[PDB]
Amino acid sequence: ALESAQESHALHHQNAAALRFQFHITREQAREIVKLCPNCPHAPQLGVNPRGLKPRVLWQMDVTHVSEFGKLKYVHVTVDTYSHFTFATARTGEATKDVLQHLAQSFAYMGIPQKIKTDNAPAYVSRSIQEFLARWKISHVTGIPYNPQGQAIVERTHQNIKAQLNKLQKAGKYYTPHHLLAHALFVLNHVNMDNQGHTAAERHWGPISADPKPMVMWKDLLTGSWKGPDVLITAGRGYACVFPQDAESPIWVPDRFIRPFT
Amino acid sequence: ALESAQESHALHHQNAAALRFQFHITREQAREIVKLCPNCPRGLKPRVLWQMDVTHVSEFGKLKYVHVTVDTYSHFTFATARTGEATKDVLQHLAQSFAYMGIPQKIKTDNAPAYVSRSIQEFLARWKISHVTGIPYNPQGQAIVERTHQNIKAQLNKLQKAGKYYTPHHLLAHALFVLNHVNMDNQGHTAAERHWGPISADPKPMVMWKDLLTGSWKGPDVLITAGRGYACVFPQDAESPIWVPDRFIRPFT
Amino acid sequence: ALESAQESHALHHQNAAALRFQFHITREQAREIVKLCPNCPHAPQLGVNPRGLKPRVLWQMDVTHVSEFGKLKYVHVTVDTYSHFTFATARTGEATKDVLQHLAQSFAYMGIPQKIKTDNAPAYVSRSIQEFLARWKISHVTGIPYNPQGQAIVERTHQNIKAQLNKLQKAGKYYTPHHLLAHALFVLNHVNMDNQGHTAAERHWGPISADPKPMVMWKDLLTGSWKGPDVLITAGRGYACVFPQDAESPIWVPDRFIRPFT
Amino acid sequence: ALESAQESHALHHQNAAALRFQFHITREQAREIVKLCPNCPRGLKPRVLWQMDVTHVSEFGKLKYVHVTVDTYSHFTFATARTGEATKDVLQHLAQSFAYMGIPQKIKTDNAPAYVSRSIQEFLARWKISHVTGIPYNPQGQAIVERTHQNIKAQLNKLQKAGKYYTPHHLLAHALFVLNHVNMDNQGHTAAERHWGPISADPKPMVMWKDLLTGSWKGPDVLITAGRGYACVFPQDAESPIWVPDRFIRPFT
Amino acid sequence: PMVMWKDLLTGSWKGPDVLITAGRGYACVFPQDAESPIWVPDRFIRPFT
Amino acid sequence: PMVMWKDLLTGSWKGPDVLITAGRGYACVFPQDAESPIWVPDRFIRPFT
Amino acid sequence: PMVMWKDLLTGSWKGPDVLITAGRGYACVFPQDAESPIWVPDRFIRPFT
Amino acid sequence: PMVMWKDLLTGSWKGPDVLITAGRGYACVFPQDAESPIWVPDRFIRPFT
DNA sequence: AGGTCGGCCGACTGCGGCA
DNA sequence: AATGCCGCAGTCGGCCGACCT
DNA sequence: AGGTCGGCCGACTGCGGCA
DNA sequence: AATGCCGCAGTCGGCCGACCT
Ligand SMILES: [Zn+2]
Ligand SMILES: [Zn+2]
Ligand SMILES: [Zn+2]
Ligand SMILES: [Zn+2]
Repeated sequence: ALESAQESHALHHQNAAALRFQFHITREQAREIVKLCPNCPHAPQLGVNPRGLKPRVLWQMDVTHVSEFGKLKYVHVTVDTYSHFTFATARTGEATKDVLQHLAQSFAYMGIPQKIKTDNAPAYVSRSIQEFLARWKISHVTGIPYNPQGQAIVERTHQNIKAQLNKLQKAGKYYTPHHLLAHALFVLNHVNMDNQGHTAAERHWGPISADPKPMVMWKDLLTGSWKGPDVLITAGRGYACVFPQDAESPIWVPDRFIRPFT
Repeated sequence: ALESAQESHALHHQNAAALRFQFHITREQAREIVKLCPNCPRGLKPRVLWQMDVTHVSEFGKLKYVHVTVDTYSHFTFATARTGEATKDVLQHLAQSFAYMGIPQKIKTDNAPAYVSRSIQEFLARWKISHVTGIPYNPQGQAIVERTHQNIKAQLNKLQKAGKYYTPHHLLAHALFVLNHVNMDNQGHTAAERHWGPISADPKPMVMWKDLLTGSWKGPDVLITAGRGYACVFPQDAESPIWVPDRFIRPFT
Repeated sequence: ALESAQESHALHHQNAAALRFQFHITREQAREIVKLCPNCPHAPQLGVNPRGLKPRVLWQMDVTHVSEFGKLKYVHVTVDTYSHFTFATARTGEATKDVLQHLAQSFAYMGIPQKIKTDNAPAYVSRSIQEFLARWKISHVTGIPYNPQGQAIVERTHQNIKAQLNKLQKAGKYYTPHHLLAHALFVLNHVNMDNQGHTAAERHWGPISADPKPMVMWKDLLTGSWKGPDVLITAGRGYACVFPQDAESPIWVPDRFIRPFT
Repeated sequence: ALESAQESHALHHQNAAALRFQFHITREQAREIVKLCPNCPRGLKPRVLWQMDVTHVSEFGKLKYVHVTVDTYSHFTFATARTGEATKDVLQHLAQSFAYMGIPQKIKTDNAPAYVSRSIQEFLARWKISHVTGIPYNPQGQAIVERTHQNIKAQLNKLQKAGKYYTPHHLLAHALFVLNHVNMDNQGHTAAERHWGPISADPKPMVMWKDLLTGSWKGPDVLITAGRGYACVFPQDAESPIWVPDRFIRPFT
Repeated sequence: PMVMWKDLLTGSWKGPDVLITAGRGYACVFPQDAESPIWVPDRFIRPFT
Repeated sequence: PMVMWKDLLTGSWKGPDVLITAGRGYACVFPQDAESPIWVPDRFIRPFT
Repeated sequence: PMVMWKDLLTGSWKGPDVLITAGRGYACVFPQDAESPIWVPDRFIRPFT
Repeated sequence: PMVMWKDLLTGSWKGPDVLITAGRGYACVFPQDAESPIWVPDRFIRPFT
């Protein structure tokens, strides 16, 4: 019986499929046998990095290492998570004042959010940063330490910036590192157009607009059930957002938990 | 509420318009907040003609060469505290103004060598920017830069009561932020907003929102959607859209 | 015109999409503009690691580093590429005699191939190895240097072996490293059953039970055209094999070049 | 062809059956190849009952303790040149025989302590292997191991004309290879083949193959498929299947 | 709470009984049967009806 | 309830351990062996027992 | 050989003319027009007919 | 004909360079700058011009 | 006896990570 | 001179059994 | 005037690699 | 204490224009 299937599994750690044929059991029975194996250690899409619902809501910030410019490698980067509006500052360090330099510039460049998410670096943890945030009234999320995905928007942005800088550097000489960088920033927000025919800058501060959306069934992993159907707010490659009448706050999930309702 | 109006006034020293539009302050009261402060006494399209100028902020003494680019439409001001008046200083500023402002159709500068250089002319050709020589000096162009320089300096003077900056750039950037994103005109718009130009014939409906936590109507706020007897509205300072029983919503006209 | 589109692209490296809207050009025109950018730089499925058509045809061999056993980390591994029949020998080095030891054992364990593929290590390049190949009359492919995919079958096998060794070590104590290893080999070929109800050993020495196959259209990337239709020999996750009457030899390609013919 | 038959005979010294089945040699000629060589004078299912034994190959002197497991069905021989007769040596051998042979239904050993240990009994329980106690001696079981030991040693003796092995294990493994995979019985089958048991009521058709490169009939070879006037056959030593106009194919019965 | 679940080992519906918690598509079922808590895939949950 | 969990920092696989909470992409594990709660993403959590 | 290809820049069919080679789904078109060889995606090739 | 190509060994992107051949998962590049032909996977080849 | 529904099971898929 | 792979364990759709009509 | 076909264009997808 | 992403550049299917019937 299953007892002997388990016995054999414990002994040789036999393949669930093999257990089925050997013991004449179902797949699910075999799966449980191997699932209960403490000696038998798969990671499908599960969580999702949420974002602002309109411009100047949630920003994301981190730094990179553009070794090309020596000390100036410390580029500070901030991105409007709603519009994917980007901004970067080639500083010579990660001092409070370098963070603040970038910030001051980003206030002039981008404007002002309701909240901002950074990593767990001391460059953001410091009381002086918390002071600044208190003065400007901006909420601060640090995310989970050592999990780079908390900064996925700006990291992906870093790929874009890097590539942009490479193309532009190959294109010619620049007076300064900042000349190059500014050229890149210009392109990234005012030249680079999306598949809707709009620019990042345009999205960042464009006219308030919205399209009507269909109802979808929404799976809640904390209940293991499909809820709704209800009108989906938005979506994109791999993700979706919905905010039901009976919900406390907006719901961000992977789009594999969406089932368009007829 | 006005306590925090005063707080942010102490922090940025924004004008009466900005204060009252955000906090619903009697225009008179907003002016009182201002006068009691220790340091607070074109075409049809943006990104077309820009006005260029350079000043000498002695308060810096090294970065005193502040290069300035102003959108003549919106009056948006971009400025870079440079170390000189070289053609490369101009071009560096210009590159930065592209990142912040974009690329215009034409730019008006004076006849200084700092703009004359054929290398700049090349760049203007590259960016299809027509050059206005600046020869026809008049009170219009003069007022643009005069008001600009005074406004910049005014904000910089305001920030001398909170000299907690590491560089002239920290100071200036803060000033410019307030100047283009915080201060409001009589219609509640900012220079950045106008510069950007999203303002047009907006077809979206707005509604008065009975904020049931107060039992009163707020807004009007832009309505996002509706269904099953509730309306989904998303207020200015809200972090998310709010579902409210239709009976507490007033289609605003 | 396109000249100005190219001009602007050269200047700012403008997004093809942006060029479409800015210059009122087609997507493909915009794509060519950016494609011709010497300063601008995607890797879809293209090649495929082919395999034997029946047991004892093509074997694949490489080594790994099971640090658990110190010097014995030098495990030599050979796999029948047709049946995925595996064999491993925990040696204390990569000397001619360690390669040979494994080989001798694999001749007894697996049998004898027509040909065998290894990497470009001196452990296989050596004249003495080439001699063995001459004595045993086996063809030798070394693949492209530094491209691990030439050994993908045994590398994937190494993952399986590693995992098997881990779960078995967790299961208890072993007399020797070889005791553990042999147990793993036992499981891998005689216990672990596939989704057809057959073991690797069974596949290795089983009689050729051939199934009838449908005709498919086959794209040849050297001509840029669909050929056939003709009967597909086999396929698997990501790959397929066909051998037409007018073909010189069997054709191994990715299965995305297959279009089932009605 | 027979030149290479002789070559491989020099290399492995396979029997007359193997020689002639591979090279189509007159049985007499195959025997001639053998006699001219300087060193060449159950149930219905496999993996059921295995015969265990241990010998003393003095030629090694350290690894002389060769543990041997023979499938009584196929007569497949697996052997491990061990350093002793410990219960752990037996179990180590056993583990190796599982990798090469698999797990049987029962194993026959003698009554030595090397098998008696309850730890072994435990392992037999783990693998559901019934133990045949081997208490009485019998010429049948004795012939199994006697023939086995002689055959092993015979091959090992053959390989003394090419003592180019680094270890006893290189030597033995080579010998075992020939013994189970090269030498053929009167039906052309090998011990490994029989051990494995793929031989049954094979429904697949075989055809005579007119190898047009010679203009003669070969095989019969197992037919793989067919279509459009050609047949796809895959011969023993072929690298791949071969398409041949149907008229040059003869369904073999 | 009191929910019923498909016996992952036999297929028979068990309970409804003491569900402790849930998350990521699983339901940690665990009544006084100390032999083992059971994270049951959500698809096999049928709440007391 | 208890779960298995990967050590985000070093990559070492940890657990089984005390499950505190989970949902919406995150989880908390917290043995009294630890000084403070272990805050990790759902992606490294296995439904132990 | 003499094959015709869609002008990747205008859409007009060009040739048939001197194809040099092909591979990876592309056709390196290159007649005496030294301005540039052109690896044309195979889907745009129509051999002399 | 010519192509662009990645340096499999160091990872540095190389080319444009002398195309010799390609097909069935491989390519050959060979400048006279090199001592011998460059035999690489076709996954690293881009259709230069 | 035919229709509706559960479930029982095969088939297919995103994922990671081996070098 | 040749060229990514495949197990894990979820997930979907279909086929069949049981039971309701 | 309706039917057939090319092509012209949007929409969607495997991939890698940022930390 | 919160949670992967998105550009590239191929590839498929559909909509419409032109031209044949
Ligand atoms: Zn197990
Ligand atoms: Zn004031
Ligand atoms: Zn470019
Ligand atoms: Zn001989």
